[PDB]
Amino acid sequence: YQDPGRLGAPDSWKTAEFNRQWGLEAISAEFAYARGYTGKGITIGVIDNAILSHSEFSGKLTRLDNGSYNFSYDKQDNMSFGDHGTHVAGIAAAKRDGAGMHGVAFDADIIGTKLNDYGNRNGREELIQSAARVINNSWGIAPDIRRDAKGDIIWLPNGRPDYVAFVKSEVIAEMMRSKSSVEWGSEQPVPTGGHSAMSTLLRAARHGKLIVFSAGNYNNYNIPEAQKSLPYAFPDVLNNYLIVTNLSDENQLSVSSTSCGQTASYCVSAPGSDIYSTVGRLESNTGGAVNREAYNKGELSLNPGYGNKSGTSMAAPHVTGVAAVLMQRFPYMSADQISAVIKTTATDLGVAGIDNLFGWGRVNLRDAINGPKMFITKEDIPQEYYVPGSYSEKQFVVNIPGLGNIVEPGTPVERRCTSSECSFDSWSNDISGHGGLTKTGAGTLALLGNNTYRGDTWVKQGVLAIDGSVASNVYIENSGTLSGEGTVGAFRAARSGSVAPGNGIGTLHVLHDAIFDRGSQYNVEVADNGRSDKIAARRAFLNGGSVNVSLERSQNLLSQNEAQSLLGNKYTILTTTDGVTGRFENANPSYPFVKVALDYRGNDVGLGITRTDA
Ligand SMILES: [Ca+2]
Ligand SMILES: [Ca+2]
Ligand SMILES: [Ca+2]
Repeated sequence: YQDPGRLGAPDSWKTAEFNRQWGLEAISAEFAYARGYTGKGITIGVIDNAILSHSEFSGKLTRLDNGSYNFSYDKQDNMSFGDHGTHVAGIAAAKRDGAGMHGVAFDADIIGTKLNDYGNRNGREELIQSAARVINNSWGIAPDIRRDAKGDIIWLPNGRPDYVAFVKSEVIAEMMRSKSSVEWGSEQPVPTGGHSAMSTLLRAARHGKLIVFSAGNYNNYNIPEAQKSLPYAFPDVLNNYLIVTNLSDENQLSVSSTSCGQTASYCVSAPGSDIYSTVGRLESNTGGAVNREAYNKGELSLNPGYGNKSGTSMAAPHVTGVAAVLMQRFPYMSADQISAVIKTTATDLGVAGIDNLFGWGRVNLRDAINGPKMFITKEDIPQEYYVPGSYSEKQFVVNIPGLGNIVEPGTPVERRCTSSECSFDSWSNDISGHGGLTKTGAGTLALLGNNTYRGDTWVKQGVLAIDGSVASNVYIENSGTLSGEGTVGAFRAARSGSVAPGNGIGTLHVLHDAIFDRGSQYNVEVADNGRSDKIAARRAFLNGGSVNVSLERSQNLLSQNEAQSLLGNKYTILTTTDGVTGRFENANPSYPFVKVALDYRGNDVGLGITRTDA
């Protein structure tokens, strides 16, 4: 297969294979592909029916099971293959090989475990200890169906069973009653046979995995069950849970879909109606019965193919695929941070903001790959949907570790950061919300959006380059650097914190105060004819700090020859409208016959390359 997909060309990816699965276009998967993001090097876990050995998974599927496929029998032993797992796995990670359809994360690998009939190898603790980054759970418990006085199923005019509605207060009460036992269960390794589903998924979430669940197919008046309300008991894992509703098209829930309801603050919507994916079918070779007697006499074949299916079970793996693609885009992010990107970049549907039908809205890879749109705290969640104890962290802690460095050390998802996004990344999306940002790691993060997040910005390590704007106060600590040609609210550079305006020679704009503490660094680039770095601030407090002068993009302070070639040049390196208070400690470099000199003109600070009082 010669793939016509090309970097920079989203329409090049819209091939016949691509177009056979309408959900891909609906989540804008082609925009991720065009930027090189396919889920390559990412492992997805599936808990469902045993996935069929299918061409679409050849070389990329590991099963951890008791070595049999899942089969359902009726009263007369008519045998059928459970092709649910195969269908789910295909939506997330079928090969892009020019045949049939392909997954959202078409370069991702798959580890599959059996939901049911697992014997004494359920593979759960193995899955938890694997490098599987995200686990798809396209399963759950059905509520009662409403029955007539005879005991027959009452059907709604829409063709669906009249399911009884779960009640918010009752599902949350059931979860709260399970809390102490589920907490205990989650701390031990998962037994290989009988086991607690709730303890298993809590343990996986606490081992750094993203847990993705189908909302259920129990009608729009319905809400998710107690299992899917586990974050109410364990709000520490809310950011590692995503509940997924079923969209019949880009804007509308399937008539069968369960609503987000009480899970709305950790819920998104994805395509789930008439999804074309991988299946298997148990078939008679002799045009005879498909039953156990025939299976045993070798009369049957289990054949791979494709088929349509509908349900939140088909929506969930779109989000699992989206998560794997984003873990290649943002290899330094933890699962809770990948979750934040998926939630805050979803296209808002229905009632404005987070709502009981669509939650955060339709997952959108085109927006997701440009970074998060919100640093979420409790104050960003409508009270109706707020899970008590959730979103209590003020800071989004972004670790850009630098190429060759380990992230999530001591966890099953521990990995080396080996892509270019690990030394330099940029987020172009506008970031709002009440949270703040903490930049750590030796690498560089550039922010290009018009950011309104209310929290403080802490640069603890490496470079934060502001090219758009932040309304936030910035604190630059030891080994950190504030850079860029954009705007910040205010900054305070501490001992061994640096400010380096521009991308090379440029101006950093500060809406309020620029503060330099003792031992802070101001790295000024200069060129010919009074062109230099500058801070344009409302007001400045210089409690000390060193001004360090170099030529543009030079790794060293001015040499003696460079300084002498600039002798007599004057520069403006700091302007205020309301005044400069105090002075820098010193200005480097300084030589016997040429030095950098600082000139304090009341509202501005000048810099000269001057003689040494001679
Ligand atoms: Ca394919
Ligand atoms: Ca909405
Ligand atoms: Ca500069």
